Amino acid sequence: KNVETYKIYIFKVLKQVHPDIGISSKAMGIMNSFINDIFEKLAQESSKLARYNKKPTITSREIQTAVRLVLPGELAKHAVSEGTKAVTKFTSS
Amino acid sequence: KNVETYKIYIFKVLKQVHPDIGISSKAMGIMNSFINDIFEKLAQESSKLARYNKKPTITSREIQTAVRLVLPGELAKHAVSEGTKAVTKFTSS
Amino acid sequence: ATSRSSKAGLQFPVGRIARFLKAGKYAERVGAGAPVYLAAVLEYLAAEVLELAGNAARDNKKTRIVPRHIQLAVRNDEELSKLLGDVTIANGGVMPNIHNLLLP
Amino acid sequence: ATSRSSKAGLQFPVGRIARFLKAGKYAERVGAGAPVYLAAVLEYLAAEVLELAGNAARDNKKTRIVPRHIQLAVRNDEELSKLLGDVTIANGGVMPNIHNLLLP
Amino acid sequence: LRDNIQGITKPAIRRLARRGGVKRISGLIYEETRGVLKIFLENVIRDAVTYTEHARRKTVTAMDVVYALKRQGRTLYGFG
Amino acid sequence: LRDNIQGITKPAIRRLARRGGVKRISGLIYEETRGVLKIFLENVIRDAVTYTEHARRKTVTAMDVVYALKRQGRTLYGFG
Amino acid sequence: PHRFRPGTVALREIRKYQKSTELLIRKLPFQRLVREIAQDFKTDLRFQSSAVAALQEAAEAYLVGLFEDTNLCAIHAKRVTIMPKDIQLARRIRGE
Amino acid sequence: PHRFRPGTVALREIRKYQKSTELLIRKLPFQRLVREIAQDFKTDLRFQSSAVAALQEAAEAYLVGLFEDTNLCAIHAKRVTIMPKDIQLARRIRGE
DNA sequence: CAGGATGTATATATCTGACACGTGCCTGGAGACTAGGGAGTAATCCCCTTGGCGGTTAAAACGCGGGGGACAGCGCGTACGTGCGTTTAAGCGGTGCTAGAGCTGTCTACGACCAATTGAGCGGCCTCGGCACCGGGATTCTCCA
DNA sequence: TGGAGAATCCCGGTGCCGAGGCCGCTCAATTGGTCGTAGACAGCTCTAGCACCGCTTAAACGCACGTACGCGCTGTCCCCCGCGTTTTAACCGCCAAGGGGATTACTCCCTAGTCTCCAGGCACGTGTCAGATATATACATCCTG
Repeated sequence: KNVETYKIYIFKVLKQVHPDIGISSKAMGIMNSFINDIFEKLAQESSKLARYNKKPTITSREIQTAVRLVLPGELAKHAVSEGTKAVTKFTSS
Repeated sequence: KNVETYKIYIFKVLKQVHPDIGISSKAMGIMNSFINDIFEKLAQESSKLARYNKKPTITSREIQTAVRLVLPGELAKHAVSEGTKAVTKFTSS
Repeated sequence: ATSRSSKAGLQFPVGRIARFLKAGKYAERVGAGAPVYLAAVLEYLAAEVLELAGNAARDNKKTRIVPRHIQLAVRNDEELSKLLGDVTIANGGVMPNIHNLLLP
Repeated sequence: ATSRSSKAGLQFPVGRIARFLKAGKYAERVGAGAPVYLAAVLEYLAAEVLELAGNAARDNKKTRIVPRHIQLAVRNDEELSKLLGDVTIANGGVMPNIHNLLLP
Repeated sequence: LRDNIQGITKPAIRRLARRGGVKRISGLIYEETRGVLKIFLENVIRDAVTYTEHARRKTVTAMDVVYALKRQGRTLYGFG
Repeated sequence: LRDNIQGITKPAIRRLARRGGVKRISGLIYEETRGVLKIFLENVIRDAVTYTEHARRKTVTAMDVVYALKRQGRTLYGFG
Repeated sequence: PHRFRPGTVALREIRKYQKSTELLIRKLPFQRLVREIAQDFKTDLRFQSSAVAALQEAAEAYLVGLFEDTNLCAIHAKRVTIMPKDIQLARRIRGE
Repeated sequence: PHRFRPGTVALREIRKYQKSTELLIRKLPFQRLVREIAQDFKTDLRFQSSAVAALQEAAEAYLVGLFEDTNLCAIHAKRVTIMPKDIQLARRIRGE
């Protein structure tokens, strides 16, 4: 069965940030599991947030508030900035 | 708005176990919120268990395994016994 | 129309708990026995906590259970204190405990 | 047919993340902008962790990132340490830290 | 509002210590306790304000504080 | 299987302490560490066996152990 | 005049305060402090009374637990007087 | 014969083992111990090798953290030798 | 021991505001019932987990001096408890004020969803290249001196 | 400092198996309609949060003082570290069985979905009562004495 993973995109980000640095498959798996864990955390936070306000839909606002609840400090601020920039780019074209 | 709570059933259980002992409204609120918290914990444990096995159904087995995961030790054993007894009584009658 | 609670011999509201299980959208489908099992577990836990709280109230020579007695009941039993380790009870106070080396 | 990730300028799979959001049954409806925002946040976190790990590998004077470098990067950064305080990284080792009173 | 951390006076910290079983207290304990209390309150209030802002409200509800405390593993009963 | 707790030898405990920054080790540290290790392993294995039994399996997989560790707030990477 | 030996009134206070469930911090100073702290996150906020009460209850419970751990650390060091190093050690072990 | 002063080899081992990522407990004894423990919960169980490896990794990490906290507790008491009371205090503060 | 205060309990009225109990009604439960989907079950196979085994090495065991750290005892001075007026700011009840949570229509954007469609991604092979390791040299620590 | 004595580092070959690429191929992401839906958006309304003020008192608070605890020191001894020598058990390679868990059909049954009753549970009206609460009143209790 096809096991879907973020390896290609993690490699793309690495080559975008470190052009000449490679990565071992062990670190690949560690990074993939870290991404999965963060995804799960943010998704459950957004779902609980929706349940609290009785909203049946998950919007970018729920994701933003879950980011602010889960990520700490300057990390959360920068993540919110990139998320807002990407959403603006998406809905602008 | 009608707000559902376990006050009547908690009072019934108290009168079943302590016939002559009363209870204050603060204790009712505390007990009700304790029941709500335990219910929530067991429900999320059952939902995670269902997601792990790709089963879209929550059966009594999921509740039993959530009980064993959440409640500790002899408390969990007693809870499992009472749950099985109640399920058997419901099914056979 | 006999209620499911009385059918299973439970004081807790099997019907209400089934409705809550459906409303939370924990899964697409819920079994017929899941609300009964969950109601039984909840009733057992409530009975245990109320039993210890009533005993604590009796040892205090009061008839009426108050949050102080519930806090005492929670911290007296090992199992519930393990389950409720990270929990603070409103108006519960603390267990009276003075270290041996602090005594005169 | 341009991909949503390319439209939003993200490396991460906006479409795959949208599918993951729907399949997880987190909510009955999922907004259009939620997968894009989530993909951007995931890309930012991955870029941060990979940057710190690459820097740690460079200080180690190796050209490949290994779990030891990831552990060092995690334990060097403050907010990442707060986010990953309770995590254990396979083959990560420990931060070299010897207390002052133990020194001769 | 300014300098309200000094509102946690020495007798209040001494009573909090007595409830905790403490027999003697040093001088700098009061300042250390004020610092740690400020840290804890900052964390909890940050989470509560985030919850309030998400709901598009301007009044911090008790349920927001309960959720914020729950997120830190400090479940509080009696305010549900 | 019997008495395999003694398989955690004194050199193993000493190496674990050295990795942790310990300079000197008392005699009873080895027995205390064996006891605490038994407690930790008992908890984790209990949760893992519960997860295995739920899935109607008889082989404890690595994913069961990962879930059991995650339930205690000790999430482990590299075994996903 | 009659003077009790040091520690007698301390033990009396320990026995007294562990028996009561009252709040030990004055309500108005804590309310003002909470408002001052919340002013840094979002301006012009209003607080429900039950919210401030819950905050005070949680803060007092947390401080009581912290002082229990501090007393344990002080007893460990063969001392009865608690010191800032004890609080720092307790917080470090708790992971704060 | 040449003899290093007591303690020197201790810091040498400290520096060496904090630099490596290898496993410090032998694999077979830990596997036997895990099987013996699991025998009490459900009989006739089989273990994947990755499951035992994950258990060993988690146990070693937990023990390393516990020994770090134990060293902090021992240093707090103006000692360098860690003692069972230090482990007991560390576990008590952690809530275990 | 022992007397003299000293809070600390130890009874005792007492009243009051905090709760068990009516009340009505409507919004949950119970029943009926059906179609489709999930789950149990039955087979089935191959791969992974166990078990054995033998050689053989490096780690664990096993004494064992020796040094260095725990640790009990010991002065000592200071900082913390403890009385003691004093003042001040929290409490508290009442009152005005206002702003914003909550609720209620309403409709328009906005998302599910499915049937083609197609493009990217995942598994199964090639391949070569960073890196682990391993002797020897260089360096560096570290005890002794 | 300085020399031995061992420890750490480091470089050069040398081997090497694991990343990086690549290639069929399949699935999943994109598109394209299409229509319930839901959530924002005004509008409103009442209520709770705020603002304030008088006043009083009891808690904070500054200070003087007495005391007992931290704490460094001072031997002192014992028991943990370092270090050889056995010895043994972990390890590792491998192979044969075996069994068990996914997996694939496959049938059937059970739960949602809905609708029609129907019923019990839930916010104000009663009424009343155990519990706080001063108030004397013993009861330990503890520092002197």
